[PDB]
Amino acid sequence: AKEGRLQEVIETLLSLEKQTRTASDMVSTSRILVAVVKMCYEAKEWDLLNENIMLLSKRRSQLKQAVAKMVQQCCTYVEEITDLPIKLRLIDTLRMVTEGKIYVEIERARLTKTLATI
Amino acid sequence: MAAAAVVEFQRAQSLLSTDREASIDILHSIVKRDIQENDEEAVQVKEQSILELGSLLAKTGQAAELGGLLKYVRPFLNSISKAKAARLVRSLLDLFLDMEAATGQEVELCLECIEWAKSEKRTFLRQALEARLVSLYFDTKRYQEALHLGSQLLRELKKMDDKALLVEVQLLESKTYHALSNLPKARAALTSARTTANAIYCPPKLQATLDMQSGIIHAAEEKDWKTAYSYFYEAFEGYDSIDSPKAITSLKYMLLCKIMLNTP
Amino acid sequence: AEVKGVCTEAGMYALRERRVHVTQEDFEMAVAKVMQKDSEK
Amino acid sequence: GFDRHITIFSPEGRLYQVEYAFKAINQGGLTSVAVRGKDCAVIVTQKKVPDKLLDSSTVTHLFKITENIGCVMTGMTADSRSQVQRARYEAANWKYKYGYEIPVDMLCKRIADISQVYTQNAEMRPLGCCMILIGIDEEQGPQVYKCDPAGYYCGFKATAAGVKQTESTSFLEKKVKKKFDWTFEQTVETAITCLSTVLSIDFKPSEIEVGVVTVENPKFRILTEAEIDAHLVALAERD
Amino acid sequence: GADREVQRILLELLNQMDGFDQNVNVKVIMATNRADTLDPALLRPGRLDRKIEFPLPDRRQKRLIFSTITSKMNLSEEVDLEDYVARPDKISGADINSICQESGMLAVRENRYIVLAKDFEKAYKTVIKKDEQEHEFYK
Amino acid sequence: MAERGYSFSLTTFSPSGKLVQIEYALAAVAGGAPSVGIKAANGVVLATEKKQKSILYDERSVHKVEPITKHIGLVYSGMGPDYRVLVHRARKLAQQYYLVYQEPIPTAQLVQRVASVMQEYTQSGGVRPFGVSLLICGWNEGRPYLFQSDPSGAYFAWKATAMGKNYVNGKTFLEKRYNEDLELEDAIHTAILTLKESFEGQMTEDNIEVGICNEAGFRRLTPTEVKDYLAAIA
Amino acid sequence: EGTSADREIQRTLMELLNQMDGFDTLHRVKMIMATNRPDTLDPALLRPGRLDRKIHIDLPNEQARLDILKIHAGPITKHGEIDYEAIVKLSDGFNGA
Amino acid sequence: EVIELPLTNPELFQRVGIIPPKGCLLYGPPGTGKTLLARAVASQLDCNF
Repeated sequence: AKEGRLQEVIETLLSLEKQTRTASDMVSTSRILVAVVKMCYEAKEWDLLNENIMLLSKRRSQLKQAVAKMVQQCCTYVEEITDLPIKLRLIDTLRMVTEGKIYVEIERARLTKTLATI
Repeated sequence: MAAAAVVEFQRAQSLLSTDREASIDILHSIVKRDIQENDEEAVQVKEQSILELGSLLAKTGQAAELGGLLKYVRPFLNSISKAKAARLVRSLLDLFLDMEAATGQEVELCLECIEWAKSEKRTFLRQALEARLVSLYFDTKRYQEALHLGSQLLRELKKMDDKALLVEVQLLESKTYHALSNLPKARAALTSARTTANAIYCPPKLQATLDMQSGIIHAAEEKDWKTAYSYFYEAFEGYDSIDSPKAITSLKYMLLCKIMLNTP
Repeated sequence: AEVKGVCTEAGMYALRERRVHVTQEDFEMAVAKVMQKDSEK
Repeated sequence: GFDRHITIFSPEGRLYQVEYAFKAINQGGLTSVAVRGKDCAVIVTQKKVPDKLLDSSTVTHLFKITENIGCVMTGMTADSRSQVQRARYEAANWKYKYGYEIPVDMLCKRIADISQVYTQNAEMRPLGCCMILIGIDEEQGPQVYKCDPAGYYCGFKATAAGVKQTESTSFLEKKVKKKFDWTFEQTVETAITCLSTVLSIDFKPSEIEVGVVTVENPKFRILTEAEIDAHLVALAERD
Repeated sequence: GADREVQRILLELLNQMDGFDQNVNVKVIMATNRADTLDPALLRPGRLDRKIEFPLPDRRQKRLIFSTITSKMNLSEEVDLEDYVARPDKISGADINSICQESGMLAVRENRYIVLAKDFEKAYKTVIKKDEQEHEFYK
Repeated sequence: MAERGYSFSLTTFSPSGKLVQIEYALAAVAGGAPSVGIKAANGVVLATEKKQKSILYDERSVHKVEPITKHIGLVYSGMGPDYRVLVHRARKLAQQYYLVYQEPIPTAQLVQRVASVMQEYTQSGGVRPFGVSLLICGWNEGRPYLFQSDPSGAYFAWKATAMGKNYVNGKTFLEKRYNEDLELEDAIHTAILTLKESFEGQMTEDNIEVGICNEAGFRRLTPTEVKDYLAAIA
Repeated sequence: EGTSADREIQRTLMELLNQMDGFDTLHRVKMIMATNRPDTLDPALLRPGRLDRKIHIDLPNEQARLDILKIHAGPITKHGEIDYEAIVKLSDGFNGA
Repeated sequence: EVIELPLTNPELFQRVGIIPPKGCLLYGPPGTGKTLLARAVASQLDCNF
C-alpha cells in the first residue's frame, strides 16, 4: 500500500523486530510494539491486514502477555459489519485462541468466547 | 490422448474423483499402447497400469476386463526379469480378490497362475497361491474339495521355508471340520494351532479367530455359557484393536450368555 | 524333572476352566508348552 | 591381556591401546567440521595461539596435499606431519606411474592398508591420526572421506572433528535433510554456524579458518578476510 | 562378614512356614535386589516355587504406556504417537516408564498446554546417552 | 632392531593342547554382521547384512563382497580392514598365476593359497594371524562350489552355512528349512528369511547385499532386483 | 558381598529406597545430593521418583572467566590499570574457586 | 528452574497433570568446591535447610 508496505510502517517494522528479537522478551519496550500494531491497522484495509497479522505471529515480539493484548484489540476493531466473515478466517489462522500456553489469561478466553458467538 | 506416459498418468488420477469412472478408464489404454518385444519401456507402463486399474476397479466391476488384461501382459513381463514377472502377477491378484467377485472366475485365473509359477519353478510363490484356494473353496461350499488340498498342503509347509503359514492352514482346516459337524476333531485342530502360535509374536486377530471357534464349541454344544463368555471377551478385544466387523457378532454373543445364565 | 512340570501345568488349565477332571486336550497342551521350551536354544 | 610389550587378540573385542588413540587425539581445544555440498565442500577450522612470541603465518593445520586434493588433520602434531610427507611421496609416485590423476578415494584406501600392517606388528604402533580428505572429483563430483587409524575409512555426507563430534553430529543431521537448497555462500554460512553453536564462540576475524573446495575449479583455497567477514556479518542480520 | 546374628532370624521363617499353610489363608511374597546370595534351603520346595523375573517390553507394550500419559498432555495432530514407538531399540521397562514422566516435566518449563515433538527427543537422549566411538568389527 | 622382535609366536601350545589365540578368533568371527550362503546347485547365493549406524554415509561406498576374479567372489565375517587386505594379496596371486596359464582358476587352489598365508602367520611371530572367516563362492561348469575358510587355516565343503552374530541359532534354523531342489530366485527368498530370523534391525534395499554365481560366474544384483524379491515374499 | 561394616551400607541404602517405595510422597520435600564420582547409583534412581535430575559440572567459558576474575578483583586494592583479557587467555580449566 | 518453580506454584504443573520432581543430584569434580556450589544455592532458594 502507499505508505503501508513501502515506507513508514514496513521500514519501522523491520528495524524494531531486529531490536526486540524473537529470542528475547523485552529489550525495547511495549510502547513501540503497540504503536506499530495500531498504526498498521490504520495504514491498510481489510484484505492487506490479514496477511500482515499472520506474519507478525511468526516472530515472538515480547511477552506472551504483550502480544496477546495487541492481537485482542485488533480483533475488537475487526468486529463489525461485512468485516465479520473475513474475521473468522483470521482468528482461526492464529493459534493462541484455539490454543493455550499460558491460559490463565482472560484476553485469550474472551477471544474464544467471541468465536463461539460467531 | 496425451503424447506422454507422464502427463497422461497424472491427469488420470484426478479424473475418477472429479468427474466419473468412464474418464479415468479411457487413459488406461497405455496397456494396449507402445508395445515391444524388448519390453524395457513396456514393463514401466504396466507398473503404472496396475495402480490406476485398482482405483477404478471396485466401482466399475471391471472384474471381467481385468481377466483379459491379466493373461494378456504375461509373456511381456517374463522377458525383462523373472522377478518382476512374479511380482506384477501376485500384486494384481491380491487387488482383485479384495473386491466383490465371482469365485469361479477367480479360481480359473489362480489356476493358470499355478501353472505359470511351475514353468520357472517356484514352490515359494506356488505355495502361496495354493493357500488362497482353500479360502475361496470353503465359501462356495466345496468343503470336500477343501479337505484334500489342505491335507497335502500341511505336509509341504512343514518341511519347507516360511513358518508362519502353517497356522493358517491349521485355521482353515478347523472351519472344514466345523461344517461337517464332528466336534472332537475340531477341538483338537485348534489346540495344534495354539502350540505353534505361542513360539513367535502373532497379531491379536489371528489368535482371536481360534478363540471364536473354541467359543462355538462351548456355548452351542457344551452349554457352559459362563466359560463361553470368557472366550468371547478375549476375541472381542483382539478384533477391536485393528478394527473388524467381527466385533459386532462377538458382541451379540457376550450379551446372549448373560440371558442364558438368567441375569438381565 | 521337566516331565514333572508337564503334570503341574496340566492342572492349571483345567482349574482355570473350573473343571473337576483333567482331560487329554489339556494334557497334550501342557506337553506342548514344555516342548516349546526344549525347542529354543 | 598383555599390552605390556605385545598386543594380542583378546575377548575384549577391541584393544585398549586402539581405544586410547581414539580417546586422546587432541591435546589442545581446536575443533573442526566439514560439510559437503554439490556447490563446495568446506572444512572450517580455528586459529588459536597461547602468546604472541610465536608466528601465525606458518602455523596452520590445513594442508594443501596437492592442487586438487586438500587434507585437514586431527591428530598428534608429530604424527600428522609425518603422515603428510609419506602421502606426498605416494601420490606423486601414483601420478608418475599411472600418468593419470590420483583419485581422492584411492589415496584413502592405500593409506589405510599402511595403517593396518602396523596393527599386526607388536614391534611398532600405528600413527595416531584421523585424516579427512576432501577434494573435487570429475568422476562423481566432490568427495569427502574420513579415515580413522583403525584402518577404517568411509565417505560421509558431512562430518565433524575435535572432541565434541557427537554434539556437532546432532546439528548436522537437522541440517542434512536440506543442503542442496543452499547456494554457494549460504553453505559456508551454515557451516560457520554449526561450529559456533557447539564451541559457543561467536567468531572473530583471526580465530576462524574456513577452507573451501570449489566446484568447476581444481582449487583448494583458504578464504581471504573480506569474504570471511562478509559471512560473519551475514549471520548477524538474521539474529 | 557374619552369618550368626542373622541365623536365628532365618530359622524362624522356616518354622513359621511349617507351622501353617495347611489351612492357608495368609500369603507370603518375597522381593529381592541381590538374589545372587540366597540360601539353598530358602529355595528347597515346600518354601518357595515361583520365581517371576522382570522382562524386556514388547513394541505393543511400549505403546500402551504412551497412550495413557499423552491423554494428560493434550494431544495434537502435529505430534504423531507412532514415531515415539519407532525410535527405541526395545530397552527395558524402567527406561520406557522413566522417559514418559520426564517429557511432561520439560514441557511445563517451555510453557505449553499442548505437546511438541522436540521435548520427547531431548528427553529421549537424556536417559539414553553414553555413546562413544568403538568397535573394530566394522567400527 | 629391524630384524629383532619376536621370532616365536604369540600363540603357544598349552597343557590343554589348545591354541589360545585361535580360540579368541572364533570370538572375533562372532561379532560379525549376519551372513549366510545357499547353494542353488546350478546357482550359488551368498548374502549378508549391512548394519548401518551413521546416517552420514555416501553412495553404497565400500562393500563386504568383492570380486577376486570374474568367476570367484568372497564374502566374510570378522574384521573389515583385514578383509580388504586379504582380498588384495589374493587378488594379486589369482591373476598372476592364472595368466601364466590360460586355463581358468580351480576353486581348491585359491583355498590352498589363502590358508597358507593364514598359516605362515601362525608359524611365525611378530605378526598375528587374521581374524576373519570367508565363504568362497564361485561357479564353473558342473563342478561343486560353496566352500568355507577359517581363520584356523582349515576348509570344508558345505551346501549351506551361516556366520555372524548368533551363528549356532541361525544354522539350526537353516538346517530344517533347507532341503532338496530349489531355484535361484527361491534360494534368495530363503536367505532373506534366514537373515531376518537371525536379526532384523530393518531390511531395505541397502541393508541387504546379495550376490550370485550362476550364468558365467559372478554377477552383482541391481538394488531394484532384490527389492522385487522382497515384495515377492516379505 | 560382606557384612563387616558392609551391613551398615546395606542398612542405609535400603532406607533410602524404602522411603521411595512407600506410600510417602515428598509432598513439598526437596532433595539435593552431592557426589564426587558417580558409579554407585542404584537401578531405581535412573527412573525419576527419587533422583529426577542429575546435573553435571560445566567448565566456564572465557567470558564467564572474565566475570569471575572481575568480581574477585573488585573488593580488594589495586593500582589503576589491569588488562583483564590477557589473564583470561592464559587461564583455562578452572572453576571460580 | 527445577527446584524453585515447584515451590512458587504446584498449580501450573497441576493443570497439565504431571508429577513434579523430588530430588536432584549434582556430581563431578569439586572444582567449584563441592560444598560451595550448593551453599551458594541455599542462599538463593531461602528455605528451611
